[PDB]
Amino acid sequence: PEYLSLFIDDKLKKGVKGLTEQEVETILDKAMVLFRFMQEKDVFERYYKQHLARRLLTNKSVSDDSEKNMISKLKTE
Amino acid sequence: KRFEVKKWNAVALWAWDIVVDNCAICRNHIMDLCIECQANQASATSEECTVAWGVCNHAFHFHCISRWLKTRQVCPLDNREWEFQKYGH
Ligand SMILES: [Zn+2]
Ligand SMILES: [Zn+2]
Ligand SMILES: [Zn+2]
Repeated sequence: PEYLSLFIDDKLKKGVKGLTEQEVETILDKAMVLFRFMQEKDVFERYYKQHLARRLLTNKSVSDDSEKNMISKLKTE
Repeated sequence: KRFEVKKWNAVALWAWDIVVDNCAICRNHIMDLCIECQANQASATSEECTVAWGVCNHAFHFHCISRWLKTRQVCPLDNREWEFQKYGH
């Protein structure tokens, strides 16, 4: 789960790969599908919160729109 | 000194992160044709393949966002309604 959190942080910090939205949506869907067949969600949530703290307490304007998609996917999953 | 400047009325122009080196829709450049035009001539037959400027100070190829208007209707780098305030660089 820690490595999954690092991967999602790397994908969320900047969309330099896949500038458009379709491939970003597909890769996020694949990531959440992979997370679906995973246990130990507590460490995943802890590391996701740590990554949120790291990305919000640093230089801003990373995506400014993908946060809503992330929270919606977390709600639905 | 003999002449000293007291007041200044400079006008500052600003542009957003349009990425002049990579079109935010096709990823070629802010000029030099697009993905669906490629070669300079490519049977041009008049028409145009210049740059399109919106009300949000974003710039893409006219062809790129003209086609992109069928996929969505809000400029991808923001959530604003895209206008056509200028044509060409
Ligand atoms: Zn383009
Ligand atoms: Zn073109
Ligand atoms: Zn825009």
